[PDB]
Amino acid sequence: SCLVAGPHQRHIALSPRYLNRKRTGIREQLDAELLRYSESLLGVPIAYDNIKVVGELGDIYDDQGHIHLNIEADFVIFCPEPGQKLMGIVNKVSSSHIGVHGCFNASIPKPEQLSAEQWQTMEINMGDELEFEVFRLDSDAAGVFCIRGKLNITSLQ
Amino acid sequence: RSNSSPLQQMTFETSFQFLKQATMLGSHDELRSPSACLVVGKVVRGGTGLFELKQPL
Amino acid sequence: RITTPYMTKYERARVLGTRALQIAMCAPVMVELEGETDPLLIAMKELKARKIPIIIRRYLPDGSYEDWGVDELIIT
Amino acid sequence: NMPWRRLQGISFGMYSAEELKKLSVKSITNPRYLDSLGNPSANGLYDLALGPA
Repeated sequence: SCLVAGPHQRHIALSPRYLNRKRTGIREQLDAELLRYSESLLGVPIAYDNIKVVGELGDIYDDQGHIHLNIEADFVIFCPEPGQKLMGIVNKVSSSHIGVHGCFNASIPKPEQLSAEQWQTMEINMGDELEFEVFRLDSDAAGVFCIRGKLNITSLQ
Repeated sequence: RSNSSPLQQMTFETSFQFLKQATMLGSHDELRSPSACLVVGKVVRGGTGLFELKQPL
Repeated sequence: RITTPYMTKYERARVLGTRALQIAMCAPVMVELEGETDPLLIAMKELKARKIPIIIRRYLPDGSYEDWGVDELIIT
Repeated sequence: NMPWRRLQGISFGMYSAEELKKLSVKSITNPRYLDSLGNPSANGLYDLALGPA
């Protein structure tokens, strides 16, 4: 189960426009800008910030107008990681690849299946000629985290 | 020479002797003089810069 | 708790400057401005009404500090 | 949006001579630095790995 919770401290610089309305502004752009976008600091899709609080006070720094402060936030995260056998939606069968929950996109480059199974253009048949186009074995351990629309490269061996 | 600021003391005179000294001694600078504060782009530690403002949340 | 109760002129200058730089960045003005376009005039209007939620953090020469409120400070 | 990070202290010491290495993009060997027409001669003082002048 991808269930994850990570308590992390972030640094956020709030504009003086969001003084009376901080909780509104602490999220408007400074936290809602990487909404479930791959994180490299901890390997995290940021689902949503459940709570964003400040321990005490804010430090306006000399000429700068912004108010800098610290945000202790729990990121509820879905972590499919190496060591897991996940599922995948089978929609389109290709030689290049085989493209969960309608939002997690997964990939399967060519030489990642059992080579005992030979393919036909319209649909592919596996060992015992049993057609499987459904949530089934998908074990991803090589993961892209760079491209805007990231990937989830799944395996079955 | 009896001064605790290498960045000062080299903005005055004989800057290369005071740099050689500060270098062979590992001399540390605290960025509290006006000269050391204007060399590294800080706000001087007197007059208007002597306190914080600490906007409360 | 031991420093002077009044607001030094340098503190007034920096507080006005910071409040003005805040007002100019679209901050709410708690002073009911009356047609003036200068953020510094507005900051003075706010300082005269005792509406500035800033905390002057006076530093002593050994690192120890004292946090005063701009409201709890005798403006001359 | 400024860097936000400030300096507390500056110390002057001597570089190891072995850490200056890896602080070096390439070794220069060609004496004549000015090209026939005024451009940078490769491997000279003015080079295109030591930055665009």
